[PDB]
Amino acid sequence: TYTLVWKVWILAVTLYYAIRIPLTLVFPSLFSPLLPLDILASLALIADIPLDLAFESRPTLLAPSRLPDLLAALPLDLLVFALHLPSPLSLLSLVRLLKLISVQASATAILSYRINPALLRLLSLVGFILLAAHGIACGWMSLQPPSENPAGTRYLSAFYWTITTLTTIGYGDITPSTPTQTVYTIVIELLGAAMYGLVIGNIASLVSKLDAAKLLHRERVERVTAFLSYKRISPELQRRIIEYFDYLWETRRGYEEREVLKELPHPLRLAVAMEIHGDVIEKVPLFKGAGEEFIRDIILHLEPVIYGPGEYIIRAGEMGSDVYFINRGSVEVLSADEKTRYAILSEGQFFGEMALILRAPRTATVRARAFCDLYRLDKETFDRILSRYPEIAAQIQELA
Amino acid sequence: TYTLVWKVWILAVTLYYAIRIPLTLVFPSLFSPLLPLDILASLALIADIPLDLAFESRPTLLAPSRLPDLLAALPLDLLVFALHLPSPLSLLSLVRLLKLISVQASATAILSYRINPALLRLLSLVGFILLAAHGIACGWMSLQPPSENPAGTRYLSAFYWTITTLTTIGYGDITPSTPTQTVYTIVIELLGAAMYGLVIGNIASLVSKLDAAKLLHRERVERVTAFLSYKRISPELQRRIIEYFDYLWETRRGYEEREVLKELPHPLRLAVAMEIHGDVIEKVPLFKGAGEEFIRDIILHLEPVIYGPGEYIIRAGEMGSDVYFINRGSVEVLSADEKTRYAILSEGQFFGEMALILRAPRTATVRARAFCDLYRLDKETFDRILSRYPEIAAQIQELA
Amino acid sequence: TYTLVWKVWILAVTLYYAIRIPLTLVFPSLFSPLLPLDILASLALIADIPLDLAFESRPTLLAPSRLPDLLAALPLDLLVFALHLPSPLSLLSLVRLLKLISVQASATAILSYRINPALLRLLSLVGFILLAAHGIACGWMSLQPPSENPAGTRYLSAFYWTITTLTTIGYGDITPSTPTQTVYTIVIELLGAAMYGLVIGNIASLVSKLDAAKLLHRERVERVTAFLSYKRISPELQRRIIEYFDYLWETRRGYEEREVLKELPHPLRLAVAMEIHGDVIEKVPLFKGAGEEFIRDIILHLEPVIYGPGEYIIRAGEMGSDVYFINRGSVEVLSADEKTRYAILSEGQFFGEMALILRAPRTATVRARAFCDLYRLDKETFDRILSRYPEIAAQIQELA
Amino acid sequence: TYTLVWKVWILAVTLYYAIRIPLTLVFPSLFSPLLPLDILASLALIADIPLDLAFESRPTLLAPSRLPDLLAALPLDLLVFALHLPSPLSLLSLVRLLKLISVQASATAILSYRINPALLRLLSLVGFILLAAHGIACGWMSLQPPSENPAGTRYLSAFYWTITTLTTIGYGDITPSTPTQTVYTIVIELLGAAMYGLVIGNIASLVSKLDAAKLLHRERVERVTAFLSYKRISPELQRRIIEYFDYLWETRRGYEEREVLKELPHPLRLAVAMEIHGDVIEKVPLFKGAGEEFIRDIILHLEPVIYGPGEYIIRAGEMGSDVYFINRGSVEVLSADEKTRYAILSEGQFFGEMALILRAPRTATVRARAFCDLYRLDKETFDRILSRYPEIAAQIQELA
Ligand SMILES: Nc1ncnc2c1ncn2[C@@H]1O[C@@H]2COP(=O)(O)O[C@H]2[C@H]1O
Ligand SMILES: Nc1ncnc2c1ncn2[C@@H]1O[C@@H]2COP(=O)(O)O[C@H]2[C@H]1O
Ligand SMILES: Nc1ncnc2c1ncn2[C@@H]1O[C@@H]2COP(=O)(O)O[C@H]2[C@H]1O
Ligand SMILES: Nc1ncnc2c1ncn2[C@@H]1O[C@@H]2COP(=O)(O)O[C@H]2[C@H]1O
Repeated sequence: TYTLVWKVWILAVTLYYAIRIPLTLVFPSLFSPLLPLDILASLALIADIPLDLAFESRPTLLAPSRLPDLLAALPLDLLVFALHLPSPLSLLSLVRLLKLISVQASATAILSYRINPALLRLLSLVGFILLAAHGIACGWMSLQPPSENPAGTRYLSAFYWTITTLTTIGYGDITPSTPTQTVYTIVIELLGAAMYGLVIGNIASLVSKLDAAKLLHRERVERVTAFLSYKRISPELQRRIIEYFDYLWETRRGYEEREVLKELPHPLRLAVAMEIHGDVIEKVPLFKGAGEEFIRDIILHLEPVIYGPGEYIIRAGEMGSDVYFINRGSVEVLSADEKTRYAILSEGQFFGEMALILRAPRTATVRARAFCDLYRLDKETFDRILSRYPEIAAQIQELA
Repeated sequence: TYTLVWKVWILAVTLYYAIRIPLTLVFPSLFSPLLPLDILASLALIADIPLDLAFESRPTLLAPSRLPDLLAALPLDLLVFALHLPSPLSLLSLVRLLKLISVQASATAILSYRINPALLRLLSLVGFILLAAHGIACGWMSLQPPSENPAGTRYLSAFYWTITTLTTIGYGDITPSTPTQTVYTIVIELLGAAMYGLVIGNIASLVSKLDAAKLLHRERVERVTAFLSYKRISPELQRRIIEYFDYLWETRRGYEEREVLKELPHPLRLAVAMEIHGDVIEKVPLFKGAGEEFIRDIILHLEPVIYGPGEYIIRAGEMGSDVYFINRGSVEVLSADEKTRYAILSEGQFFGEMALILRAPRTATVRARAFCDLYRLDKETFDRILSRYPEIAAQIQELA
Repeated sequence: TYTLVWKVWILAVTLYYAIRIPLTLVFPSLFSPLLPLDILASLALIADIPLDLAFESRPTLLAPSRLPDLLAALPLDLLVFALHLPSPLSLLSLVRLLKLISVQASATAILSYRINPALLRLLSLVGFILLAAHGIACGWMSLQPPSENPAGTRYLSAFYWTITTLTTIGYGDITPSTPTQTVYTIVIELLGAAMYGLVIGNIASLVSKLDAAKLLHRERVERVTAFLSYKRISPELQRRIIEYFDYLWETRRGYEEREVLKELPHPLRLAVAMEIHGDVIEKVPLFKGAGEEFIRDIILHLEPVIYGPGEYIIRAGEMGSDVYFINRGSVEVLSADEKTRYAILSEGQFFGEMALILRAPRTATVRARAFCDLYRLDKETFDRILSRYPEIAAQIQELA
Repeated sequence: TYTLVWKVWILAVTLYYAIRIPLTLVFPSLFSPLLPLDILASLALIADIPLDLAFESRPTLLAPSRLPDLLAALPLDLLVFALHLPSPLSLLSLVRLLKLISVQASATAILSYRINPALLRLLSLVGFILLAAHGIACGWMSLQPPSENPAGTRYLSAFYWTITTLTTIGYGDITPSTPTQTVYTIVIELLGAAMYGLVIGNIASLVSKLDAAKLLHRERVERVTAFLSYKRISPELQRRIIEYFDYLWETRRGYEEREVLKELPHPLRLAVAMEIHGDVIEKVPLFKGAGEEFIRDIILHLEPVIYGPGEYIIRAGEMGSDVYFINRGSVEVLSADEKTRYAILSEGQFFGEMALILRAPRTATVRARAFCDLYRLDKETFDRILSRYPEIAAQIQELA
């Protein structure tokens, strides 16, 4: 979109002015050579203040917002330079630099999504500090005694001084020699201390948030381990729990499915649940013929559970009541004595369907081959769901 | 209220003393010219210590509170200056400056609401640092060898030194030349390091809290996106969820209605719910004649839900049971084959009323035109509510 | 307890050694004058390593813990000073200073309750930095060329240099002149940068936690206000909600009773609930004769609710079901037309008792005079409680 | 595993290059003496870029990942040194140093578990800063005027300058004398300010997280104490609650069992619950003969509760319904008048079994000897469990 290109162009124009205005205040002879750009740049500025009125909600000129735009659109710089009027009034040429805050707001709004906000604020602060350093170096030159030194070396020395002061390094090889330079130095010292404190605070804020997920996982694991140590839990079970948390981190950054899915609204939660359990519940022979309404109601009630390697999901002879769907990993179905393996079931398969229709003991043992992500449906909830689908209840009773 | 103006006046008086007392300790000749203000200022102080006793709960003189007020109300400064007594005892003139902490407490209490507390602490620290810098410059002058330099240049040099030290820039063009100046320099170096660390910590605390809502939204979105990536969700559904979160941010800063309304007490929650659902439930033909008690009970149980563009709220033939109220956005009511559009419903309208009275299949499909903020009422909860209003139950049964 | 006094004495002894050992390494002549204290101090140290074995669980000598104690109990300093052996081996005299970490652990454990842990860590760091500054000044003197300067001025200059370096101020009036002094300066510069970064981090951590309750209240209020602004809530209701939050802050720091009471175990929660509702439920005529078991069961189920000024708690003719207990504030009981006031009820009184026994409409309107802290008991929960006390149910039915 | 040893070897090789390359750029004569190591080191690098392809998922050469590895595997350094080609093109020899970020990633991945991530980032930053300081000192030497000074003293002076600048101490005894040195100084000043801000931010982040559990406990206790102070709770009950929180901290760091056990999945939660309640529920005479299924169902529903010293768990004559299992601490069973002690029960014992079968009043009072960790089973939940085990219900009814 060309409007963003216009905003980038105005970024360039305001940077042009932030560079040129103090550098022209210290070197008046620089005015006329760059005059054809100045009229070009100022025109662009007068082009902007009516433009964004068509985008602010895609005319509150009396509000504090849009005040720096119009205040910085006045051709004060041209008049000040042309009139060669005295410096104490010439300083009003800087009023155009108030466009900087509006340009910062625009850049923040057009980079508010691709860039971390803390990093965006840090980068904006760094750019502002570089521009302020340029301005402060120009002021330092303006207070320096006249000399035959080339303008480039003068600017280099002033920028060296201002960087030495703002960074608080303070070599002191360049120091104020006059009372006005001393007052200016005091002001710049306070400003540099504030700017460097802002830099440090922004960096601290940025870096304190980097490992949020990993630090949350670590605090969770330490809490659990300390509590289990208090309860005198044996180290084997503690090792199994530690490796469970290792699995949870390496697979899904320690996030709980139960808590993540609550952050979605019901239509999106239903879409996600239908996506994850794709055809796994619509391939079950118990309710192949069921309507999609019953399928949706079943899908919304599946509870995620993770079983570790070798953990028993079902033991033969237990008065079980739950059916399980394998979302990831694999399980072995074993005899009641576990001396022989009836089957291996893998991702996309299911077991325990008999518990939903009958109330009989479990036919065979089920044991996880490794870390299995499974979904559990309780017969209590299955009956609750059947309570509102009499046709499906009749179908399943006929099957039973 | 004039009491706040009195507190501002005492702010001015304590700033007057914090400036004058060390500057008089270094320039005794400054005493008499400002004497008519001093008696004016000290009187104001003796006017204060009985005054706030009428406001402290709107007389605990033995408590640590109100101790700095009375301790700083003693006319020690006048006696010390008048007696021209020796400097080691003259330093007791500074006891009046203990009013500063009480004035800071007062300013914090009268600006505790309009101003962010972290920013308020930062500003108080900055003011304290400026006053301390003035005092330290006065001490530096007090340890300097006598000279014919004008008092203004002496103060400027001392303030330059103390600012250079406190900001930790340390040019070193002004350095202690005597052992007493060296001890003073060491003390001031430690104090300046502590003050600048306090400044940096306050700035870091302030800036780490700026984007709390945006950072919470970002961490939520990253958690959800990472989890959906683990579940191998298709990118179309991920895009729909991302645009849902974009809508949630751009409309309501990512806040959950369900969680915001829990932070209000029941009377205020009821007032808010009655305000939002204004006449939308009192215009429904199903219960036009119902009493306001039933209306309130219904209003408290409406559940907010957001549907994205093109999402199906109701599909024809479904065994639906919920009525929906459109709080924002618009929906289209479509035929069972969706090849024709029966109607468009907008903000303030409702659909699905038949499900509450009957138990019949849905007559027509309902699909969101865009992001719709809707309120859902389940027939289970509607029946729960009807259980306590037999007259309304009879009315609705007669309608059915 | 005298054991804490012993630990304070050993604090004094370890500070004595941390001062003396480097100062004796630079001034050997200081050894013999303080020898009678040294044997006194070292004896105290050899007295400690068997003592705390009786307190460590109120003998794991092979563990890393208690290793610095025994390692710092060896009389190495006495031998090094007496042998006047060469400096590269004389540096082993510093091994006694390893008592510092054990003394820091002891001080942290005996001040872990009266003092904020972050402030405790900051103070420990500051003390360690002062001791390290003393040691570094001694090293700087040890690398300085011999001179006739008095020892006091030499120490003052070295301490000035080390404070100037550690605080990163860096005047540079004292600088290394030799390669060994340059290497030492580099090491001390890195150490000072690390120490000052530690100071800044500790201060930032301390100050970022100061206003936790106030910042939580502010973020809550901003969230609620922003959400209500999105919902287009009228400014009058917003003002009422703002003043409700103001009341909540000024009374109880914004804490929710419902959430605070969940942080207590059941016996303590019951004790607190019995304390708050003291005789208010045991004075009700409905169940004066009830046993204390029923009283406890009733007391555990009272729900706190806050009503704002002028809010209607009960309106005449409503099909109400709740009884209310006034814990603070006062309410007015008014006629059905509100044109006359039947009564005013205050702290410790109750209203709405008829709703529990009968099912009749409310006899009169109840309206809050100001912010009232009330407790609500629902007839549904009252019936649940009566279900387990048949005698009390019979009593209340006889009353009805 | 030898692969980790290979990664450590490549750590050594990349450190070798990061040291040698700039030091050879400033001292070309250093090239040939270390040439037999260079060919040895570069070979190792060309050995790596095919190796990790077998481990990246235990070949995406077009991705940004693995780009620095191949870019840093080119023998550019050998050619640049052998060709003695001009310095502006010789600077390309540094391209090999891009191996540093890959080595940092590898070290982070192989130390991501034993080391706190914040501390790991801080240590990596410190190492990077030391290497950068070496490089910057080499650049400073490269811009220095030729002199007869020994290379060691030149390097020492350059390293002194760069450490003085990066730490922001800034003595200023060594300062740029030429415009190119001034530009280099400005760049290094900005880089050092950024690096020191990074150090401070990392330290602040690290130290702000140290006392997370203790600070959470303190904020909990302050919240509870403030709320109880508002409710005008008597100081005796407040003292009992404070000592309860002291017990909770000293035993289990203030963690709630109810919340810790929710962070485990159902199989691990069941394993932990079976471990804690080991034989305590399988020794009860009420259900000695019960199957392990009923035992598991009972075990999952035990609620933890802590009773303070002297607190009454059961009072004689109460219409109680709960059985209690002593996990830690001890209780006394006392007569109805409490004038005699029937028994003392300790860890691993139980009381209140009669309430589960009968509905009779409590036979005797039970009072905690000290802080008791107990588990409560309610008859309501016991009946819920019995509802699914008819055989056990028949057994317990026969016992009753
Ligand atoms: N031969 C088999 N092959 C595969 N799965 C089986 C086999 N026998 C039993 N199962 C599954 O093992 C489950 C154990 O619990 P159920 O008896 O409830 O339901 C059983 C089936 O889902
Ligand atoms: N012609 C129509 N115009 C507007 N709304 C309709 C029309 N026909 C059906 N509806 C609404 O569409 C809803 C679909 O669900 P119901 O059958 O429960 O209730 C239906 C009405 O609320
Ligand atoms: N004359 C009165 N004086 C005090 N309280 C009253 C009076 N009349 C009614 N009430 C109280 O007002 C309440 C309004 O609700 P109820 O009818 O449930 O119960 C009523 C009593 O608790
Ligand atoms: N003599 C006793 N010795 C040990 N425990 C007892 C004794 N008498 C009663 N109890 C226990 O005290 C409990 C008090 O509550 P119950 O009557 O429910 O169950 C009682 C038994 O568990």
